[PDB]
Amino acid sequence: PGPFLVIAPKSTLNNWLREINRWTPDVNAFILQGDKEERAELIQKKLLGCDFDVVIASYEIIIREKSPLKKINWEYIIIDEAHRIKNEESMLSQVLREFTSRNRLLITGTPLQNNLHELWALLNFLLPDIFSDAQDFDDWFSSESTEEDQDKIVKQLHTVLQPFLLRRIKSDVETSL
DNA sequence: AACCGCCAAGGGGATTACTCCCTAGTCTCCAGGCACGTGTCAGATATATACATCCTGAGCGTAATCATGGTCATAGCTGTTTCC
Repeated sequence: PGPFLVIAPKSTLNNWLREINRWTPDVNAFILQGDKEERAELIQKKLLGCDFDVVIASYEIIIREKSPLKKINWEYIIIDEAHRIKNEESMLSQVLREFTSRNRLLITGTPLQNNLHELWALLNFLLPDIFSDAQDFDDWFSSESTEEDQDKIVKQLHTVLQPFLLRRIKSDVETSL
């Protein structure tokens, strides 16, 4: 049981704290909310005191709290609704390539929205030392064969990501019928 | 209610190529506009009167002030009454 970092949109920080209490009450988590002073007593007392397991913050708070969070090495950076990361220049991306966690569990509700460029934008922060490349990934696959429309080289895209990534749909396993 | 991040997409600023026709240089030409004489008029000049206007009281009005009277308040005196 160690240091954990999870991120939720402002509207959703209640739910994750609510569900963690309902299901596994043994984990120390905070909703890191409040004012500049009201975030401080969280910083020095509990966050600096290493008196927690997970920390629930918002999109901007981590940017507001980048410096007091670097000094704590993490286990995962749990990223719900990972849509702000679609842009590499979205400032949240440059604040997350700076933290040092052993694993980096990105989470989403919907997959990539528009482009292959976007796909490895999610993918490049997953295993950065492996790719370390931006346009190399792109012209390697050449955008679903945008010129020849072979639509068979897409199988190579699928074959790497199938044992590297997991999709399930509601229609298959209803759970709601 | 500013700040700051964020988000996508037209929008027009940039760049490249080209074409061309208008302005430049020359050159031929001439009358317009600038120097060059000249008279006449409208500003300058020189008084005289009409008039405005300021100045300082001629006087007049107005208020401020002192005078003056009346009136009321209070004090003093005495007459009345009651009590020993």
